[PDB]
Amino acid sequence: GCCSDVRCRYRCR
Repeated sequence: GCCSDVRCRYRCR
């Protein structure tokens, strides 16, 4: 649940 904030792209992978 990281890309859901448009700020966590790195860990999003």
